[PDB]
Amino acid sequence: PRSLKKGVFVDDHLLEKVLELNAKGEKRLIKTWSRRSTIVPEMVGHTIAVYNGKQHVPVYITENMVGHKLGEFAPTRTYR
Amino acid sequence: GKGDRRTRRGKIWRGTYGKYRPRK
Amino acid sequence: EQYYGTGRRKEAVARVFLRPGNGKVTVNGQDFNEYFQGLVRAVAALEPLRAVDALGHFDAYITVRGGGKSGQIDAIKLGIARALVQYNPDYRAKLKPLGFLTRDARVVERKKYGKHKARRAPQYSKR
Amino acid sequence: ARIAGVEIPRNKRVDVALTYIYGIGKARAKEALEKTGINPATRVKDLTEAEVVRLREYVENTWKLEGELRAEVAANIKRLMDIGCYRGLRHRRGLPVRGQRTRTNARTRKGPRKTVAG
Amino acid sequence: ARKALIEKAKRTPKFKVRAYTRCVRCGRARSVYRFFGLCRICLRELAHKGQLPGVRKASW
Amino acid sequence: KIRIKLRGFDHKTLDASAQKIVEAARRSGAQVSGPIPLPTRVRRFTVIRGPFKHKDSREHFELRTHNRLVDIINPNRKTIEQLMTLDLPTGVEIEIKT
Amino acid sequence: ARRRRAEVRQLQPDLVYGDVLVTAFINKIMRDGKKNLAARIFYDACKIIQEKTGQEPLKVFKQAVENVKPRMEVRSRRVGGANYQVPMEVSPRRQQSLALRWLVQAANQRPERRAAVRIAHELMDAAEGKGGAVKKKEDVERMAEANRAYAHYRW
RNA sequence: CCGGGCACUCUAACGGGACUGCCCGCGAAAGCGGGAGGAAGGAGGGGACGACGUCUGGUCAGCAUGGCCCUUACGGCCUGGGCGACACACGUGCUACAAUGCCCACUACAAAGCGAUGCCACCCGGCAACGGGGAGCUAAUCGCAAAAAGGUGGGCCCAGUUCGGAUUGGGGUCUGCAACCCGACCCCAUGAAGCCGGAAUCGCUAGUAAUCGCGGAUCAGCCAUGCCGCGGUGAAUACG
Ligand SMILES: [K+]
Ligand SMILES: [K+]
Ligand SMILES: [K+]
Ligand SMILES: [K+]
Ligand SMILES: [K+]
Ligand SMILES: [K+]
Ligand SMILES: [Mg+2]
Ligand SMILES: [Mg+2]
Ligand SMILES: [Mg+2]
Ligand SMILES: [Mg+2]
Ligand SMILES: [Mg+2]
Ligand SMILES: [Mg+2]
Ligand SMILES: [Mg+2]
Ligand SMILES: [Mg+2]
Ligand SMILES: [Mg+2]
Ligand SMILES: [Mg+2]
Ligand SMILES: [Mg+2]
Ligand SMILES: [Mg+2]
Ligand SMILES: [Mg+2]
Ligand SMILES: [Mg+2]
Ligand SMILES: [Mg+2]
Ligand SMILES: [Mg+2]
Ligand SMILES: [Mg+2]
Ligand SMILES: [Mg+2]
Ligand SMILES: [Mg+2]
Ligand SMILES: [Mg+2]
Ligand SMILES: [Mg+2]
Ligand SMILES: [Mg+2]
Ligand SMILES: [Mg+2]
Ligand SMILES: [Mg+2]
Ligand SMILES: [Mg+2]
Ligand SMILES: [Mg+2]
Ligand SMILES: [Mg+2]
Ligand SMILES: [Mg+2]
Ligand SMILES: [Mg+2]
Ligand SMILES: [Mg+2]
Ligand SMILES: [Mg+2]
Ligand SMILES: [Zn+2]
Repeated sequence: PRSLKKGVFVDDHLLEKVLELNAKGEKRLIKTWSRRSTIVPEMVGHTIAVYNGKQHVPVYITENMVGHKLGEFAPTRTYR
Repeated sequence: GKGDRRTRRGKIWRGTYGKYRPRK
Repeated sequence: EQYYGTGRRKEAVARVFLRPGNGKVTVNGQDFNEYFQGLVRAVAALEPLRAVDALGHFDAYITVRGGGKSGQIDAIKLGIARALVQYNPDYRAKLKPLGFLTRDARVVERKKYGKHKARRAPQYSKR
Repeated sequence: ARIAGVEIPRNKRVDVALTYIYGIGKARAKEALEKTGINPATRVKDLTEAEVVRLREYVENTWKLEGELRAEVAANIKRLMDIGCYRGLRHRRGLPVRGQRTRTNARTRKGPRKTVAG
Repeated sequence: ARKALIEKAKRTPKFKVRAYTRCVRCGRARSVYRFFGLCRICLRELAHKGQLPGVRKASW
Repeated sequence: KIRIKLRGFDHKTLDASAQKIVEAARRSGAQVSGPIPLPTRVRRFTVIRGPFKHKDSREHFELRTHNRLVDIINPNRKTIEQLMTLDLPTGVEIEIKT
Repeated sequence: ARRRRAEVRQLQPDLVYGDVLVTAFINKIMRDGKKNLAARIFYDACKIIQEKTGQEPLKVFKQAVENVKPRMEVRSRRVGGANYQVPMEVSPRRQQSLALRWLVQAANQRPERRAAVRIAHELMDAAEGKGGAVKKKEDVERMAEANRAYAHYRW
């Protein structure tokens, strides 16, 4: 039952980065400190290292992952 | 009771308005 | 011609005007039993009249504001007694033993800090 | 009578009876009796075969109900877990998914209370 | 009240939301009454000295 | 028809400095309907006594704004003579309209 | 009440029967401080006392109350290392209190669906000498005098 | 609502009033018991107010301050995470387990408070949160605003239910650069435990307890069921 609003939010740090890749190719990974950014279709197929507060986690992104934030795929806490 | 979001009293307690507690 | 009293209970005021007549009572333009009635206590308001055997002698026009309807009932009860006294002072000696002319000084007690409401203390365990 | 799958409500007000339909609460029942022009006050045993046919007609396919509903929910959770979502984890170990304190309470999600030494 | 944190006053907080009030006297963060600009402790002290005009002890 | 609103933290100062306006406007002017009290605006501040814990201490303070009315009929130009500026009061604030 | 003797509250008379005992019963029926609903219950009950019994509900009420009053009760006492159940008389005030209380409780123990019916039926049954209230009364009076041997611990 | 008028209500400044003053009885006296008159008696009710000192009580993390210690870091800036972890244990509370009740519709009575990058009447769109438009208000004059329990009418008929709303799926609104971790609110679906709670244990003596709503401080928003206030209805019992 989540919500954001009209005018969906994506941080412009990597927003231009991913399409900069898409222009000339795929390349390898990425490093992003912004987990507050929504996932958009142009990101599919890439790989994004997301900061969990400690390290960068190599999150591979698929078609069914669209719309979730990156941070959902990078759990911050270590349990048992 | 006062904990039901979908009831008049639920709205009054929660202090909000809506479909189940109109503003007239 | 006309006789007046005020009376108050629990932060409620009522202007009571006694005008000789049929005995039909009006409160805020409504009938007496329009305002009350659904309130069992209501009739008590007219107790002073029944004490001096007035009733259908005087009519009454009453303004009422403040408190809740029960306090309004008691305030009315005073006002009727006061106006009644202003009419005939000799009524006092009859009216006084019933204490209708006594104002009720009981008021909601202030909430105090550290308590829950004004008296009720927060519970504890100690273990 | 038999409406929207294998469930039969009986002998009480049609709205309240329609509540016993899986995907149907009070709102959708009110609405269904509204658009079908059936008095909600009547008992189910007093429903005309015509009325029942109309009710069934509407309710059956307007909203997704019962088994298909359950399947859809299960598929949603399964999706949540398959993608490796956080919600997926919370569903996986059976903890509150809506961001509530697990230190105390969170019992209904965690089930019965399993005590150890301290 | 750490001295670097008194960087609180900023014409450029960089965001309106990052702007938080502090006690203009002692530098307290929490319990800051907006009306006086003070915190609660300072509020009571100065109130007791009589340096807050109109402020009196309340009883009823 | 000159609207006046007198506000202050001291009921003594207000009440006393109002009757100065009234008496000044009596000789040079109309009947001067005189000060109408108006309600007080009371602002409360509740604060814990101690610097640390002890949540049950409190002792709140109040800051109250008293008001006054005036409102002289017949805005005579002869009235503004004793009126305009002659005053004792310090912590009184005055509002004026037509 | 360590200092004073704690004088008893006088209750305002009934608005109908002009009886203080009635008012007391009304108060015992009262819940969360709703007096109106209480009066509703009791008076409806009174109107149910007729067209069942031809008598006046007041009489039925007072006689029931009179039948529920315990003449003896048992209070505990600590003596020489044990706790004995000591029989002894019941002051009229406490008789009234226990009577009314028991009437209400027994009433709410009844199967009947709505309040006024419950109070009415209990009132009647107790008036003719049966029902939960009278059961309480007889149970108590049985407890005392079963303990008769301890009557010299009276105090 | 208009003219009109300070009589009443109210508002807020000053002042009167209650002192065992008067009567009976007891007493050496102070005072005690009762009665009259009185709005109120024997401290009328409630606050503020807390002695010499005690606990080497609490706080150097609100502030101040002696001593000690770090001074390319024990100082400083930022992004992100954490203070929100969960096999468990305790405290304080909230909502309940229903018919003296729950729901829907209509209708009535309050006090204290807040309001200019504010409260937001009224109109339109939206099931609604809310959005668009927009009057008034430096506010006893406009707004928050609906008070709720209550009353009248109707539905439910004793069942885990038209009780109870946790949990979860989905779709949205608002604040904010930004709601994954970790906001609140709306709508649909979901509809858990819970049938009055073991040993044990808490509050309150009168407008008190119980119960019902209302406001405020902090704050963009809010995890407020907390705190501090306000009034409505209004008990039981105290032998000792
Ligand atoms: K469970
Ligand atoms: K002993
Ligand atoms: K006093
Ligand atoms: K010390
Ligand atoms: K209980
Ligand atoms: K309740
Ligand atoms: Mg949108
Ligand atoms: Mg419910
Ligand atoms: Mg209260
Ligand atoms: Mg269903
Ligand atoms: Mg958590
Ligand atoms: Mg410092
Ligand atoms: Mg902030
Ligand atoms: Mg702050
Ligand atoms: Mg104290
Ligand atoms: Mg003694
Ligand atoms: Mg019993
Ligand atoms: Mg006058
Ligand atoms: Mg003193
Ligand atoms: Mg913390
Ligand atoms: Mg663990
Ligand atoms: Mg382990
Ligand atoms: Mg503990
Ligand atoms: Mg309005
Ligand atoms: Mg509309
Ligand atoms: Mg006006
Ligand atoms: Mg009804
Ligand atoms: Mg009914
Ligand atoms: Mg249900
Ligand atoms: Mg069960
Ligand atoms: Mg049951
Ligand atoms: Mg157990
Ligand atoms: Mg026990
Ligand atoms: Mg006491
Ligand atoms: Mg707030
Ligand atoms: Mg939360
Ligand atoms: Mg609140
Ligand atoms: Zn400070």
